[PDB]
Amino acid sequence: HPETLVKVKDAEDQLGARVGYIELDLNSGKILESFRPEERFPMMSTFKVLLCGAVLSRIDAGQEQLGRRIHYSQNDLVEYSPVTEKHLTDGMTVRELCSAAITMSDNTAANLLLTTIGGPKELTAFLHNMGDHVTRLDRWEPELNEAIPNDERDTTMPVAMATTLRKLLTGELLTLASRQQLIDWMEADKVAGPLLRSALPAGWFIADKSGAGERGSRGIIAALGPDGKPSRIVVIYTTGSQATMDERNRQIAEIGASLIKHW
Ligand SMILES: *C(=O)[C@H](CO)[C@@H]1N[C@@H](C(=O)O)C(C)(C)S1
Repeated sequence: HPETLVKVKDAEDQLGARVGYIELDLNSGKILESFRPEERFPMMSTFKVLLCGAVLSRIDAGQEQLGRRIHYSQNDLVEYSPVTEKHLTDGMTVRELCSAAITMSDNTAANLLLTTIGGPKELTAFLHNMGDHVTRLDRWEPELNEAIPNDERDTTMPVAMATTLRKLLTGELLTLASRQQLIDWMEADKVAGPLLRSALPAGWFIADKSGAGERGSRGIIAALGPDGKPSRIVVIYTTGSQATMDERNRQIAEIGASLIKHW
C-alpha cells in the first residue's frame, strides 16, 4: 500500500539516510511495494540466513551432517559470540552453530560455518548458482560490517535479497525438511524484538533475521503473515544515519506498523 511508502520516506527524513524496502508476495514472487529496490546496502548479519542455506544444501547432498561436532578454540572467538563463548570445552555441532548464528546472531558461529563451506567466495558462488548475481560476501566477521560508503563488498539489494530468500524458503533448491529447518531457526530469532516483532499482531507468523553494522547500518529480512502462516517477504535496510540504535529500531518498527495496518 502507498501509505507504507509515505512512512518509508518519513523514515529517511527522520534518520537522514537511505532506506531500502521491498514487500514481496511469497507465493508468486510479485513485488507488491518497493523503495530503492535496486540500490546496494550492507547485509550485515542478515547474510547468516544465506550461509545456513548453503550449509543445508551441503547436508542435503551428503557433504555435511547436522550432527558433526566442530572443536574450536578461544583463538576463534570474535566480538559478539554469546553462544560459542560458552561451549569452548566440548565444541558445538553444525546444527547448534546454525541455530546460534541465526537465533542469537553469534559472530564466531558464522565464521566457523563460513570455513566449513569454503569461505565468502563459496557462499557467493552458491548465490550466483541459484540466480542471484547481485548479493556478494567478501569478508568474515566482524570486518564485513564496515559499511564503507559506496563499497560493494558484503552488500545486496532489497530486491535481490527478497527474491533469494523466497527461493530458499519455497524453491526446489533445498529439501522440504531443510527448508523447514531454516524457517524454524528464523522463527526462533531471539534478538529482533524491537523491530518488526514489536508491531506484529497476535496470531501472526514471523520468521526473521536482523543486522547491525557501522555507520548507522541496520536491517532485517522476514517472512510473515496472518493466521500463523507466512505469505509475504519484507526486506528493510538502512545505512549512513548518525541516529542511535533506538531511533533506528523505532523507524523500522513504525514501517512494520504501517505494513501491518495496510496489509
Ligand atoms: C550482525 O549484524 C550483528 C553481528 O555482526 C548481530 N546482529 C545485531 C542485531 O541484529 O541487532 C546484534 C546486535 C544482535 S549482533
